[PDB]
Amino acid sequence: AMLSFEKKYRVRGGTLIGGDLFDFWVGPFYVGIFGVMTVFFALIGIALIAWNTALGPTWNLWQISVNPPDAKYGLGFAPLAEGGIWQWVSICATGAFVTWALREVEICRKLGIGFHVPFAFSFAIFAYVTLVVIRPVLMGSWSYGFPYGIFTHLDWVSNTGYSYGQFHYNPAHMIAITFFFTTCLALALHGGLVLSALNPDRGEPVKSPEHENTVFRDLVGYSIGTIGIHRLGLFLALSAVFFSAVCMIISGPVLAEGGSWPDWWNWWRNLPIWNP
Amino acid sequence: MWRIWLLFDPRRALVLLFVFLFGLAIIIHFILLSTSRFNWLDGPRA
Amino acid sequence: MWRIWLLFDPRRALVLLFVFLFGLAIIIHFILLSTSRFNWLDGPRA
Amino acid sequence: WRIWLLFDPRRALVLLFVFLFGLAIIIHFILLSTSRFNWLDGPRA
Amino acid sequence: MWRIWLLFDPRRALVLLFVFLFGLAIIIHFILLSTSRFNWLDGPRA
Amino acid sequence: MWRIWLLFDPRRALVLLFVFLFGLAIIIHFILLSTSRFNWLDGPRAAK
Amino acid sequence: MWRIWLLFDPRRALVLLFVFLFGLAIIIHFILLSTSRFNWLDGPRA
Amino acid sequence: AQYQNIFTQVQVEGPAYAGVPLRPGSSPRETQTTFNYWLGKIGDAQVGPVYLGFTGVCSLLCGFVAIEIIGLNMLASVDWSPIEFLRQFCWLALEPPKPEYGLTIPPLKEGGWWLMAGFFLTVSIALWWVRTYRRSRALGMGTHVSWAFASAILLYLALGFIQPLLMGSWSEAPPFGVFPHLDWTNNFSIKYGNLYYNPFHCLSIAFLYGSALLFAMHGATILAVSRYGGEREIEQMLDRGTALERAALFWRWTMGFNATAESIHRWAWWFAVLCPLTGAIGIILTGPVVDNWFDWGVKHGLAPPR
Amino acid sequence: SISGLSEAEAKEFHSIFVTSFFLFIVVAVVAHILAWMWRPWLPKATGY
Amino acid sequence: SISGLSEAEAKEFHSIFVTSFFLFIVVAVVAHILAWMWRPWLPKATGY
Amino acid sequence: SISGLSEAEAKEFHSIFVTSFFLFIVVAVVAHILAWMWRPWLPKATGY
Amino acid sequence: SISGLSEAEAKEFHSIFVTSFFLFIVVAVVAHILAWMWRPWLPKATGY
Amino acid sequence: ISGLSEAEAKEFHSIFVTSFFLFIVVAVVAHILAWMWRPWLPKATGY
Amino acid sequence: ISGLSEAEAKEFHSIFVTSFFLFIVVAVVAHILAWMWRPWLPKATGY
Amino acid sequence: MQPGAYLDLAQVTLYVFWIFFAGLLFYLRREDKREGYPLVADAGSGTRLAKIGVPAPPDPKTYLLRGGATKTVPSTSNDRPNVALTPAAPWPGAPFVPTGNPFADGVGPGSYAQRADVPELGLDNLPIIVPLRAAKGMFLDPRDPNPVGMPVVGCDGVVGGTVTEVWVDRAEVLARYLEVEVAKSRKRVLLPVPFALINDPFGKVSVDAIRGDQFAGVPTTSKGDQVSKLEEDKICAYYGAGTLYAT
Ligand code: BCL
Ligand code: BCL
Ligand code: BCL
Ligand SMILES: CC[C@H]1c2cc3[nH]c4c(c3C)C(=O)[C@H](C(=O)OC)c4c3nc(cc4[nH]c(cc(n2)[C@@H]1C)c(C(C)=O)c4C)[C@@H](C)[C@@H]3CCC(=O)OC/C=C(\C)CCC[C@@H](C)CCC[C@@H](C)CCCC(C)C
Ligand SMILES: COC1=C(OC)C(=O)C(C/C=C(/C)CC/C=C(\C)CC/C=C(\C)CC/C=C(\C)CC/C=C(\C)CC/C=C(\C)CC/C=C(/C)CC/C=C(\C)CC/C=C(\C)CCC=C(C)C)=C(C)C1=O
Ligand SMILES: COC1=C(OC)C(=O)C(C/C=C(\C)CC/C=C(\C)CC/C=C(\C)CC/C=C(\C)CC/C=C(\C)CC/C=C(\C)CC/C=C(/C)CC/C=C(\C)CC/C=C(\C)CCC=C(C)C)=C(C)C1=O
Ligand SMILES: CC(C)C/C=C/[C@@H](C)C/C=C/[C@@H](C)CCC[C@@H](C)CCCC[C@H](C)CCC[C@@H](C)CCC[C@@H](C)CCCC(C)(C)O
Ligand SMILES: [Fe+3]
Repeated sequence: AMLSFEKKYRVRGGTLIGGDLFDFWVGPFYVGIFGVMTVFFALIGIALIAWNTALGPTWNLWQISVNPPDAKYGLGFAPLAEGGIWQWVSICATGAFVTWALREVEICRKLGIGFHVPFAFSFAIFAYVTLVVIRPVLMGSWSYGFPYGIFTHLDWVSNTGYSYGQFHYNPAHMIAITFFFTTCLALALHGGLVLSALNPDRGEPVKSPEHENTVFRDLVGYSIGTIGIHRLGLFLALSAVFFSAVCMIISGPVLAEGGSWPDWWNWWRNLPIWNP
Repeated sequence: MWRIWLLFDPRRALVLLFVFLFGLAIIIHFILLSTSRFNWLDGPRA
Repeated sequence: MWRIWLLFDPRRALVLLFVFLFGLAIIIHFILLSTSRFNWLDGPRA
Repeated sequence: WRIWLLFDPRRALVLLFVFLFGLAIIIHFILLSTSRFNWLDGPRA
Repeated sequence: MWRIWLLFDPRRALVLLFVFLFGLAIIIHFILLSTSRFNWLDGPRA
Repeated sequence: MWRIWLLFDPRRALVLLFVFLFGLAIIIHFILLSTSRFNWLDGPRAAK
Repeated sequence: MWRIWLLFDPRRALVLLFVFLFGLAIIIHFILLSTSRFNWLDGPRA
Repeated sequence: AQYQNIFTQVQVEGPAYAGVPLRPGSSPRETQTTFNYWLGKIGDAQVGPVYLGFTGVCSLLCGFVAIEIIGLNMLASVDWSPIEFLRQFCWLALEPPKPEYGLTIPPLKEGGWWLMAGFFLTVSIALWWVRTYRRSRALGMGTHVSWAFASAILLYLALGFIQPLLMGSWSEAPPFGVFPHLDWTNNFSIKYGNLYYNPFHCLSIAFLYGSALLFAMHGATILAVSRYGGEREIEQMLDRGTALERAALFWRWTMGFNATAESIHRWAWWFAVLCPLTGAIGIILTGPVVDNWFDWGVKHGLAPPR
Repeated sequence: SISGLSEAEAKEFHSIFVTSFFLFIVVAVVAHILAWMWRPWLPKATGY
Repeated sequence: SISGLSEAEAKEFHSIFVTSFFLFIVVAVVAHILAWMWRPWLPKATGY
Repeated sequence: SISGLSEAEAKEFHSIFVTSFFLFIVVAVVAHILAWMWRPWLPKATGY
Repeated sequence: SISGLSEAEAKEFHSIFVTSFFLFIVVAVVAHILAWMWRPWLPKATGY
Repeated sequence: ISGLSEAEAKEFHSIFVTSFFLFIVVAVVAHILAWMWRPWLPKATGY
Repeated sequence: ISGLSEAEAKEFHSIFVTSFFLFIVVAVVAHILAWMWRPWLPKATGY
Repeated sequence: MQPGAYLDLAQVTLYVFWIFFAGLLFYLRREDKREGYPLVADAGSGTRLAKIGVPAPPDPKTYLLRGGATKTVPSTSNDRPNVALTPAAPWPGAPFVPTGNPFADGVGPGSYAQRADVPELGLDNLPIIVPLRAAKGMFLDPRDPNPVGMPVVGCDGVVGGTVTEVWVDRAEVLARYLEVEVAKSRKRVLLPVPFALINDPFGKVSVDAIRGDQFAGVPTTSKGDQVSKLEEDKICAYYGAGTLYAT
C-alpha cells in the first residue's frame, strides 16, 4: 500500500482537529477528520441528486437537472419538493469543498511543505461561491443560481450571457479570456520544453537548464527560468479565475439585467478629443 | 534653481519633457479640430 | 517636515507627483469640457 | 555653439528623423481626410 | 556632408533607407490605387 | 560601383534580393488577377 | 557560372528550392482549379 | 516557512551568457544583451541575445506585409483620417470576401485584400513553425514544442482555410479586427444551431479547463517543495531527491494517484495539445457535416425536444 | 538617512520644493478666481 | 554629484534651459494673441 | 566629455546641423506659400 | 570559401544541377504546349 | 567612430550622392509623365 | 570588411551586373508583350 | 451512415475519440509508475507476490548522460527502506513513531533520500553551487539587501549565528544558500534561501523552522567550496524536520 520510499514519511502528527483518532491511511488515501467529513458531504449530495432524479421523468445522464427555487421565494427557504433540494445540495457541495481544502492543509502540515495548493484551490471555491451565493444575494433571490445539470447549466450560461446584449464586450470577461488562453500557451510550452530536454534527439545526452535557456533566447530573445515559469503559471491560472469572478459580479449587480455591454465602450468614442 | 540638475539627468529629463509636450500639443490640436467653431480646415458645420 | 526626503527619494517621488498632477488636471479639464454649462469652446448646447 | 557634449548625435538624429517623418505623415493624412484640401479626388458631395 | 559616415555605419543606415523608401513607395501606390480618379487598373468608377 | 561589395556580404544580400523579388512578383500577379480587365484566365467578369 | 556554389550551401539551396517549387506548383494548380474555364474536373459551370 | 517563493529576495548579477554553442549549420547569434531589474524579481533578468537567420527574417517580413495590408485597409475605410482612426480602432476590420464569389479571387475592395493578407499571414506562421523546429534541432533537443504549436496552427487553418474550402466559399472566414472577430464568433455560434451542443466543442472546453487546473496545480506544487530544491526538475528525475518524493506523496495521499518528475509534463503537454485538436475537429464538422447542433443534440438525447 | 541623502541636501531640496509648490498654489488660486468670474458654480437647490 | 554633473555644467545648462524655455513661452504668447484675434473663446451663458 | 565627442567635433556637427535645419525651414516656407496660393485656410465664423 | 567547397566539387555540383534543371524545363515546356492546345488563355477585352 | 577612415567615407559619400541624384532625376521624369496622364490639385469646385 | 578580397569583389560585381541586365531585358520584353495585349493608363472617362 | 439513419459521422468520430482517449489515459498512467514500484505491503498482508496495480509498471528506462555514463530508472537505491521508526498500532494504515531523534535519524518531515555523493557538475565539469568568493564575475546587485553581516534568529527569537557568505548557482544565477557562522563555535553551516526571510527585522534574518540554538546541529560539508547532492538533501531535510519537531 506504500510506495517503495513512502515508509519513512508516514509519521504521526500534524492534524488540526481530532488528535490521533483519524490519523491513519486507507490504502493510499490519508483520512483525517476532514476526509470523513468530505466523503460524508459528497455521499449526501449524491444521494440527494439521485432522489431528485427518481422524482423526475428520466434517468438520462445528460438530462438530469436539479433546478434552483422559483423567484417567488426570495432569499428564504423553499419547500424540499419545489426548490429546497437545490439549496441543500449547494450546502453539501460547499461543505465538501471546504473540508477538501482543510484536508489538503493537514497533508501539507504532515509533509512539511508550503500551503500553495489549498490557497490556489480557494480561488475555485471562491468562484463557485460567487456563482451560487454572492451574485444571487446581490440580485435578490436564489432563482439566479445555475442548475446542477450537465446540459442545463450550459443553457443557463447562454441565457445569462444573452441577457446583457453581447457578453463578449464585458471588459473583465476579455481580460479573463486572455489569461486563460495565455495559461494554455504557457502550459504547452513548459511541458514541451521539459520533455525535449529529457528526451533529446537520437544519440544525444540528456540536456541541461542552460539548453532550456538557450532555446528560448534563440526563439524569442528572452527566457524566464525554471522558478519563473512555475510562478507565472500559478499567477496566470489564478488571475483568470479572479477576473472571471469579477466579470460575473459586475453583470447584474452593477450593470442592469436589460443593459448592453457594447454600449459601455462608447465612453471611449465620446471623448472630447474626437467626439464632435 | 540650478540645483535640480545635480539630481536629475538632463539626458532623460529633456526626452521626457519633449515627448510630453508633443503629446500635449497633439491632444490640444485634435480637440480644437474636432469642434466646429475652431475647425480651421473645413470651417463650421451646418 | 524636510525629513520626508530622509524617508523618500526626491527623484523617484517627484516624477510620480508630476504624473499624478497631470492626470488629475487632464481629467478635470475633460469633465468640464463634457458638460454644457462649463464648455468653453463651443459654449452651451440648446 | 550648442554643447553636444550631452546628447549622442546618432540617437538624437535617428529619433528626430523618425519623429519628423511621423509628423509629416500625420499632417498629410489629416489634410487628405478633408473635402476642401483633398488634392486627389477633390471636394465631396 | 561626408562627415556623417564617420557617425553612421553605412550598412545599417543604407538598409534602413531602403526599407523606408520601399515602404513609402508602397503606401503611395496603395493610396493612389484606392481612389477613383488615379486608379490605373480598371479605370475610373462609373 | 564595385566597391560596395566591401560593405555588404554578397550571400546575405543575394539571398534577400531573391526573396524580395519573388514576393513583389506574386503580389503584382495577385493584384492583376483580382481585377476584371487584366484577368487572363476567365476574362472580364459578366457585367451586371 | 559554377561560382554561385562558392557562396551558397548546396544542401540548404536544394531544400529551399524543392519546398518553393512544390508550393508554387500546388498554388498554381489550386488557382486553376478554382476557375470555371480551366477546371479539368466537371468542366465549366453550365 | 514564512517566505513564500513568489518574489526573489536578493538578486545575483554576473556576466551575460552567450549561450550553448550551436550545432554546425547555423548562423551566429547577436551580441546585444541587457539586464532588467523587474524581470529578475519574478524570473531571469538577462534579456537577449536573439538569433535571427533566414526563417525568422522571412517570417517577420511576411507577417508585416499582412499587418500592413490590414492597417492600410483600416485607414482607407475611415477616409485616411488619423483622428477617426484612433477614435474607433477596435471597431474597424478587413472583411472577408462576399458570398457571391465562391472560392475565386474577388475584387480588391470585395475580398482580394483579405485573401492576400490571409495568404501572407499563413506563410508567416508556417515559417515560424519551421523556425521553432530548426532552433530546437540545432541544440540536439527534441521537437515537442513545435508539435504542440502545430495543433494551434491546425485550429487556425481549420477556422480560416479548411472549413471555407469544404463549404465552398471564402465568406465563411473571420474578419481581421478586434471587435468584428468577436462578432463573427457570436454569429458563427448562432448560425449553425447552438455551439454548446457540439460534443467536440464540449471536449475542447473540458481540456481548456483541465489545462488551467493542471497548470495551477503544478505551479503550486513546485513552489511548495522549492525549499527542498524542487524547481530543478531535470536533476530530480535523474537522481530522485526528497522534494519530488514529497511532491508525489502529497497528491498520492490526496487523490490516490501521482506522477513522476517527467510524466506530469506529459500530462501537461497532452492536455494542452488536445484543446485545439478537438476544437479543429469540431469546427471542421460544423457546416460540412452538421448544420444545426441543437437538432443533433435532440436526436441523440442530449436535451428534450424543447 | 536611508534615502541616500544627507541632511543638508534634504534641506536644500525641501526649501526649493516648498517655494515651487507655493508658487503653484498661488497661480491656481488666481486661476480659480478668474474661472469663478467667468462662470460660477455651486447652484441653488432650484437650479441656476 | 548624483546625476554625474559638476556645478559649472549644471549652472550653464540651467542658463541655456531657462533662455530656451523663455523663448518658447514668448512664442506661445504671440500664438495665443493671434488665435484670439482669429476666433475668441470663453462665451457667455447664452452663447456667442 | 559625456557624449564621447570632442569640443571641436561638437562645433562642426552643430554647424552642419544648423545649416541643414535652416535649409529645411526655407523649403517648408516656400511649400506653405504655394499651399496657401492653392487653398487658403482659417475661414471666418460665417465660412469661406 | 563561404560554402567551404572545393572548386572541383562546385563544378561537379553545377554540372549535375544544370542537367536536372534543363530536364525540368524541357518537360514543363511540353506540358505548357499541351495545355495551350487544350485551352488557350489571354482573351480579348470582350472575352473569348 | 563607425569604422571608416576619412577617405573611404569620402568616396562612399560620392557614390551615395550620385545614386541619389540619378534616382531623383528618374522620379522627376516619372512625375512629368504622371501629370501628363492625370493631373491633380483641382480647383475648389472640382475638376 | 565583408571578408572579401578585391579581385573576387570585382568578379562578383561583373557577374551581378550581367545577370541584372539579363533580368531587366527579359522584363522589358514581357512588358511590351503585356502592353500589346492590354494597355493600361486609361482616360479620365474610362476605356 | 446514410442520410436519415441514426448512425452519423459526428458520433462515429466522437466514439473514435473516446477510444483514443482511453488509450492515452492508459499510456499516461503507465508512464506515471516509473518510480516507487512495486508497492510495500501493509501489516497483515501476504508478501509472496508483488503489488503493482492494474496499469503494470513499464520496463526500466535508460538515460544517456553527458560524460558517456547511463542512468536507469527506477532509482531503487534512493529509497532508504530501513529507518528508525516503530509502528504505533498493529492494524494496517497506522502511522509510525520515531524511536530516536528525528533531526539526526532523517524520518518524517526531516527525511532525505540517498542521492549520489557528488556535486552537480554543470556544462563545463565544474560545480555549479559555489560560494561567491569562488565565482569570479558575480556580485549581489546593490539594490537588494546585503545579508553578509546580518545575524540570524530562530523561531524563538534567539540568535543562532551570523551570515558570512552567499552560495550562488552558476548557469542559473540565483542565491541558493547562506553560510552561517554559529554563535560560539567558529563552525560554518548552510541555510537554504527559501527557508530564510532576509531583512524581516530590519537588520536580521528570520528562520522560523528551527530554534536559534539548533543551528549547531545542521550537517556540514566535506569541502568548504563545494557541496554534494546528498549533503544538499540532508541540509534541506534538517530544516524540514523543525517544521514538526521544533516544539
Ligand atoms: C490545366 C491543368 C492540367 C495540368 C497542367 C500542368 C502544367 C502546365 C504543368 C503541370 C505540371 C505538373 N503537374 Mg499537372 N496538370 C493537371 C493535373 C495534375 C494532377 C491531377 C491529379 O489533376 C496532378 C497530380 C498533376 C501534377 C503535376 C506534376 C507532375 C507537375 C508539377 C511539378 C511539381 O509539382 O514540382 C514539384 C517538384 C519537387 C521537387 C517537389 C518535391 C516535394 C518536396 C521536396 C516535399 C514537400 C513536402 C510537403 C510540404 C509535405 C506536405 C505535402 C502534402 C502531404 C500534400 N497535374 C491538369 C490536367 N501540370 C508542371 C510540370 O510538368 O513540371 C515538371 C507544369 O508545368
Ligand atoms: C452566450 C454566453 C457567453 C458567455 C457567457 C458566460 C457566463 C454566464 C459565464 C461565463 C463564464 C466564463 N466565460 Mg464566457 N461566455 C461566452 C463566451 C466565452 C468564450 C468564447 C471563446 O467565446 C470563452 C473562452 C469564455 C470564457 C469564460 C471564462 C472567463 C469563464 C469560465 C471560467 C470560469 O468561470 O472559472 C470558474 C471555475 C469554477 C467555478 C470551477 C469550480 C470548481 C469547484 C470548486 C470544484 C468542483 C469539484 C466537483 C464538484 C467534484 C468533481 C469530483 C470528480 C470525482 C472529478 N466565454 C459567450 C459569448 N461566460 C463564467 C464566469 O466567468 O464565472 C466566474 C460564467 O458564469
Ligand atoms: C457565443 C460564442 C460561442 C462560442 C463560439 C466559438 C467558436 C467559433 C470557436 C470557439 C472555440 C472555443 N471555445 Mg467557444 N464559444 C462559446 C462559449 C465558450 C465558453 C463559455 C464559458 O461559454 C468557453 C470557455 C469557450 C472556449 C472555447 C475553447 C474551448 C475553444 C477555443 C480554443 C482556443 O484556444 O483557440 C485560440 C487559439 C487559436 C485560435 C489558434 C491560434 C492561431 C495561431 C497559433 C496564432 C497566431 C497569432 C499571430 C501570429 C498574431 C498576428 C496575427 C495578425 C495580428 C492578424 N467557448 C459560445 C457558446 N467558440 C474555438 C474552437 O476551436 O471550438 C470548436 C472556435 O473556433
Ligand atoms: C497549445 C495551444 C495554445 C498555443 C500554443 C503555442 N503557441 C505558440 C507556440 C505554442 C506551443 C509556439 O511555439 C509559438 C511561440 O513562438 O511561442 C513562444 C507560439 C505562438 N503563438 C502566438 C500567438 C498566439 N497563440 C494563441 C493560442 C495558443 N497557442 C493555444 C491556446 C493565440 C490566441 C489565443 O489567439 C495567439 C495570439 C505567437 C506569440 C507565437 C507564434 C508567432 C508567429 O507565428 O509569428 C509570426 C510572425 C508575425 C505575425 C510577424 C509580426 C510579429 C508579431 C506580431 C508576432 C509575434 C512575434 C514574437 C512572438 C517574437 C518576436 C521575436 C523578435 C526578437 C524577432
Ligand atoms: C500594395 O500591397 C502591399 C501592401 O500594402 C497593402 C504592403 O504593405 C506591402 C508590404 C510592404 C510594407 C509596406 C511593409 C514593409 C515590409 C518590407 C519592406 C518587406 C517587403 C516584402 C515583400 C515585397 C514581399 C515579402 C515576401 C517574402 C518575405 C517571401 C514570400 C514567400 C512566399 C509567399 C512563399 C511562396 C508560397 C509558397 C511556396 C506556399 C508553400 C506553403 C507554405 C505556407 C510553406 C512555405 C515555406 C517555404 C517556401 C520556406 C521553407 C524554408 C525551409 C524549410 C528552411 C530551409 C533552410 C534555410 C535556413 C533556408 C506590399 C509589398 C504590398 O504589395
Ligand atoms: C445557495 O445555497 C445556499 C447555501 O449556500 C451554499 C446556504 O448555505 C444557504 C444557507 C445560508 C444562510 C441562511 C446565510 C448565508 C449568508 C451569506 C453567505 C452572506 C455572506 C456571509 C459572510 C460574509 C460570512 C460567511 C460565513 C458563514 C455564513 C459561515 C456559516 C457559519 C456556520 C455554519 C457556523 C459555524 C462556523 C463556520 C463553519 C465558519 C464561520 C464563518 C466565518 C466567516 C469564519 C471566519 C474565520 C476567520 C475570521 C479566521 C479563522 C481563523 C482560524 C481558522 C484559526 C486558526 C488557528 C490559529 C491559531 C491561527 C442557503 C439558504 C442556500 O440556499
Ligand atoms: C489563392 C490562394 C493561393 C491564397 C489563399 C491562401 C490561404 C492559406 C489563406 C487563408 C487565410 C486564413 C487561414 C486566415 C483567417 C484569419 C482568422 C483565423 C483570424 C482573424 C484574425 C483576428 C484578429 C483579432 C485580427 C486583428 C488584426 C488588426 C487589429 C491589426 C491591424 C494592424 C494595423 C494597426 C497596422 C498598423 C498601421 C499601419 C498603417 C502603419 O500599417
Ligand atoms: Fe515543471
